[PDB]
Amino acid sequence: SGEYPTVNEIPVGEVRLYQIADGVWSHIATQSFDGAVYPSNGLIVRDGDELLLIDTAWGAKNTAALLAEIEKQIGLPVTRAVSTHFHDDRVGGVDVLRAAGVATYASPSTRRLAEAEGNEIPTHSLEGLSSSGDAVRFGPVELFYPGAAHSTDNLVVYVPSANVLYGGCAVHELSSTSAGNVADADLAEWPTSVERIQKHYPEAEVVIPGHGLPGGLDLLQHTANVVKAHKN
Ligand SMILES: C[C@H](NC(=O)c1ccc(CN)cc1)c1cccc2c(-c3ccc(CN4CCOCC4)nc3)c(C(=O)O)[nH]c12
Ligand SMILES: [Zn+2]
Ligand SMILES: [Zn+2]
Repeated sequence: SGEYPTVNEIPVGEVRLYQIADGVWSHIATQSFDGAVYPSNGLIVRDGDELLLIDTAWGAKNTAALLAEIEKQIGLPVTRAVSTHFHDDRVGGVDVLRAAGVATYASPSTRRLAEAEGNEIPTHSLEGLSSSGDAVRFGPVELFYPGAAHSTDNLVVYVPSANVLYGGCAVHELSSTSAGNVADADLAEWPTSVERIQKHYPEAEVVIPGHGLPGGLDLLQHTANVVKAHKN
């Protein structure tokens, strides 16, 4: 009923959208992994009379449900998608998207890692993002590679029209107490990567984590803090 939707409020298989700003929504879905249930966020950005999608809804059937929810609530076609790292909460559902006419994109790093892991593989490579601090335009967003954090390939997305920073899994929600799933992470570089984000997007008004509740710029410092303390 208007609050940001949380894990116990979304059955697995259903997707909710949340209006962030004019022409910007998050998408929220839930999935089982290793016997526990988790929420996950992505982004939708209006691109004229089309939509740009950031990240799948974590699975084939969740992603089909995402497309249906978008048609119900927004009614414009998703034409392109970007996956912000190689994990299943970002690429699982890419095959569904491709079969629905969506052109799927990711960095070459992400594509390699997805292929090696046996995850779904976006079709098109995003060049120009291989060095930390790199940025490229993609429709109504800027894609930014901050350096290794949650994963070596993680990208962040900025919506300049709305000052919305989508951190993906490199950014945690304020209630976080732990670095999350860190098997592919670089705990030593993660604070430095977050500091790059802080420096590059000082006007961000909304910060959206990969999982959990959006907030403001404090999510960035909080993330750095949690990661440093976890490593320690
Ligand atoms: C899809 C993704 N696969 C991986 O990561 C992965 C998988 C395999 C390998 C090595 N082959 C390496 C990495 C993933 C799965 C499950 C939970 C997560 C989480 C996550 C997010 C938040 C929390 C904190 N909650 C815990 C319970 O209650 C309160 C808060 N825990 C885990 C993330 C993420 O941190 O981005 N990704 C996940
Ligand atoms: Zn991940
Ligand atoms: Zn994640």
